[PDB]
Amino acid sequence: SEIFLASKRAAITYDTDPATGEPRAWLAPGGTGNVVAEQAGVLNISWIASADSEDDRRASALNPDGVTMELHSGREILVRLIRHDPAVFRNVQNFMTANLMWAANNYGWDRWTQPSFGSDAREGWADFGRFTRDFADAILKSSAQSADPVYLVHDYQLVGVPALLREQRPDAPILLFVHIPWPSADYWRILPKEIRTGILHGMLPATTIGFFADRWCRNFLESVADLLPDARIDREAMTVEWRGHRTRLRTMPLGYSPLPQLPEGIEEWADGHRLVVHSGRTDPIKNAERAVRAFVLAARGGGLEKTRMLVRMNPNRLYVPANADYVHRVETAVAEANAELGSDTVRIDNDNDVNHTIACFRRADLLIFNSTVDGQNLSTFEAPLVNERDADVILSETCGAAEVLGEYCRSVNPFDLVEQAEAISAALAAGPRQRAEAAARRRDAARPWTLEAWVQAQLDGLAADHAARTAT
Amino acid sequence: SEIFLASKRAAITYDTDPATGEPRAWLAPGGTGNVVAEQAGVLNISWIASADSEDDRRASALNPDGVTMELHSGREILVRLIRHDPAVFRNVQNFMTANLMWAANNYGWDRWTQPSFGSDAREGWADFGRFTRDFADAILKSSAQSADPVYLVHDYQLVGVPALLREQRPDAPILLFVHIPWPSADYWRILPKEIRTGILHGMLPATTIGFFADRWCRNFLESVADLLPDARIDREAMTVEWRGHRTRLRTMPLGYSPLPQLPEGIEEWADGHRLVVHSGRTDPIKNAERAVRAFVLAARGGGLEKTRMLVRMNPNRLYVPANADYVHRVETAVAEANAELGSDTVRIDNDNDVNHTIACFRRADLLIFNSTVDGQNLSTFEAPLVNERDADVILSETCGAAEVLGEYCRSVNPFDLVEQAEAISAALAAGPRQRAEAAARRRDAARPWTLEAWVQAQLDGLAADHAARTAT
Ligand SMILES: Nc1nc2c(ncn2[C@@H]2O[C@H](COP(=O)(O)OP(=O)(O)O)[C@@H](O)[C@H]2O)c(=O)[nH]1
Ligand SMILES: Nc1nc2c(ncn2[C@@H]2O[C@H](COP(=O)(O)OP(=O)(O)O)[C@@H](O)[C@H]2O)c(=O)[nH]1
Ligand SMILES: [Cl-]
Ligand SMILES: [Cl-]
Repeated sequence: SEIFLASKRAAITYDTDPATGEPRAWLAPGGTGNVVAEQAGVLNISWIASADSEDDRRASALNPDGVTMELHSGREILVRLIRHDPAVFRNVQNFMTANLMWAANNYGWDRWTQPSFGSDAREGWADFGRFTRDFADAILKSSAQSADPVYLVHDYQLVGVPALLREQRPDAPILLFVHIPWPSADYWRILPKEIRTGILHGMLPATTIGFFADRWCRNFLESVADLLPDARIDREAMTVEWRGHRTRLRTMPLGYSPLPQLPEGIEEWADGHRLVVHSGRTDPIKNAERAVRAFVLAARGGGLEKTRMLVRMNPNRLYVPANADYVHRVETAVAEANAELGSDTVRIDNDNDVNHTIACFRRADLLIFNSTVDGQNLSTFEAPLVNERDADVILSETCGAAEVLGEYCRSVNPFDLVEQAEAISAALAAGPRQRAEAAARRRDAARPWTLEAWVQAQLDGLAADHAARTAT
Repeated sequence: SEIFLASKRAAITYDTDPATGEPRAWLAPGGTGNVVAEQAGVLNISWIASADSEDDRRASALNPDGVTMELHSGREILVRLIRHDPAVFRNVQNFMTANLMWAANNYGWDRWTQPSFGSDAREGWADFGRFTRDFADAILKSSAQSADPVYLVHDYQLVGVPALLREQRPDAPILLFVHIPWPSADYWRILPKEIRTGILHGMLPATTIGFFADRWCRNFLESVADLLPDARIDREAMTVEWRGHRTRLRTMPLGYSPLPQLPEGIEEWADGHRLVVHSGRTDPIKNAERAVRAFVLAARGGGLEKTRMLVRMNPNRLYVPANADYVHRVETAVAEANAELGSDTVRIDNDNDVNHTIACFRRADLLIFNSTVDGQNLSTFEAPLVNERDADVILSETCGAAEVLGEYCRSVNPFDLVEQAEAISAALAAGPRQRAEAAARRRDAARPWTLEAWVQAQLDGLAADHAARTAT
């Protein structure tokens, strides 16, 4: 079985050997390609992604057809980076941020005042076409010798790719996985006509479309039914038929990859106190502002003396106005929490260190993952799995993760400050035994959903859907 | 057949007789009750609504059981106004504005930043319950003598009423009509748990729930399926079964009621120019800001010389921040349109004269009803029916009206400025013959949807659903 994996980025580490000083390049561990390469059915794999750095650009120019990279067990993966036109790639990246598509799939628009699509939306869509073509060409090039290529297409940026693959390769298995939500039909069609229909056209020729959650699958089907009068959907079978394409929709949850010190000052600042931890990158969906306001409402209700709150953020796309504004709104809430509850009750630690975040998970006496919406949210699996304080988890009901862990957490409406405040109070009032037992159940529910099982689900699902599509 | 009609307001005109000077109270023509009273099946009718004025309060106190009011043809209707506790009433009215429920059903929230429900949402919901109880009691009291009462409950404010009527009258036909949209399940859900489920609990005991549009019916069914695990929906039959209640959903479109001078300065200002007219009350859903920006994009494109634009607004609930902000955003756009295109290219006429609005409809060379969303939008039926300039209509695809007239207008995504600009230019470029022919088809499509046909649809639909509910 010859695998061709496309994703937006292939995590490649660039450095010099500490002994020789020679340039070396190596794949990061836990990479999707790495895991796929270890599966039993896989004879070989190539990984196609975008050059997004100067090192990537250089590497791509050095090895245009791709560079073979070694893995443990003597396994190898052919990694090919694509050098897009910079202005195009640059524009497509802004098309993918909360300036457009991110707001579209992650529910960022109020409709009354935003959005208002101008000529920029048309240019962005044109550029997205050129970007999609670049990927399709690279992927087909890489797989030109292969008799029965299997295509795995990951990431929202590559939604246009399946249709182009299918045009050249009518009988190939093609899986598209989308890692973010799919919005309601009424919300999806906020997008300009050529975008709202063109993205569906790009996706449907896949054999299999996977999302992290049932809700996303249903929303996707409703979008298809709403916009594509030629399309026939079946909500029980989770299938679309459209211009002879039969597409199967699947839910394939992911939880975590099985693969330290707290940030400076945090351990002493937190000592002698119960610690509420909210963690997520600097993205408005992570909902930290509301978490802080809820924490304040809870503290007004008392019992929350000797309780502090940490807002751990990983800076990301701060150049996008919605992101910078989110951080600004969070700072405001934190400043106001401190003013009201007393100094240093709430801290933000905003910083990119995965290890610091895991230490925060371990230290927490209460974990809050109260996203406005989330495609899945892996942090809510990771955190209970490493936490050794029997911390309760408050989980928003709109995280894809809630479909798996909702029953084992305090599931909340992420927009209700009162409901969230009451959950904070109850979580902190709960006794050691009750928390110990609930934590154990939570860890049991989270444990099975590993990166490897999720990869196996993709391969198995695609195989079954490939047989079905062939028969029909 | 003894009809009991409940709505939020019964339009009553209070004055003195110009000859005698004696106090006069008379039902406004074209009221819903008036029309229902004229239907063939109807033996008598009572109308229950809220006292919302000093005159109403006084009239209610004078005739607590209700006052018989004469209609043409010697028909009469018993009109009973309810005196609610003022603080409860005042708070329920704010619950019903864009501060809460209006944003819920008319898609006003971005989720990332709004809303954040606090204790006010809980108090608002408590007050809503007291208000709902007031209406149910008054309705039951008015109909206490009736052997087989038929209940027609109109307006969103009365969504809680059917359940209370059903508790006391298990076998009565009850229709609830909702005049505004129903949002996608993911969006409805934003609401606090006790509200999002409590409202469904209140509505479902109706025999029949009507909306102006299919899309609303579907979104309602999805909301039920999403939140009420006990409920069984059928999307083809348009039914819900829940706790022994069988509820039928129906689409019952309304267009217009079959029943002058332009505002000061408008005729002369508009003379020698083609006139683009956008009309709607001061509510963010009417989308005038975007209409103006689109007009500007179109005028940049040229051909739009000797073209002016009127933004006709009817001031409503200006005390609501969303509404005042909308008017503010519209002024800003108009000011900027003039600065760019030349002085006095665009005018706002903001003012409650309904005859004036009709004159604007008649004068228009192009009509724009580009709502972000609209329960139905009757203006888009009225305007082509009175227009005598063969004006094209630009209609948002998110108005319930688009399900009936969409094919006969220029249907647009209300969030796409470019698409809307291109429709403005094409509509103004089109020749007299093509417009004359399109206007005639438009008027033919609009004409059948009268107030009376809509009332007949309700009675017929309810009757059929009552038989069905009885059998099952
Ligand atoms: N690079 C980096 N990753 C982090 C940091 N903190 C947490 N993470 C990881 O980033 C991932 C976040 O994924 P998820 O919770 O699904 O939210 P997402 O960011 O929307 O994918 C988790 O695997 C976290 O363990 C950090 O400071 N830096
Ligand atoms: N009272 C009043 N009514 C108006 C005015 N202008 C238009 N109307 C009428 O108000 C109604 C507007 O209804 P519709 O277009 O469905 O939008 P709605 O305002 O959301 O109900 C139409 O019947 C118009 O003819 C005005 O200035 N004052
Ligand atoms: Cl929606
Ligand atoms: Cl939605």
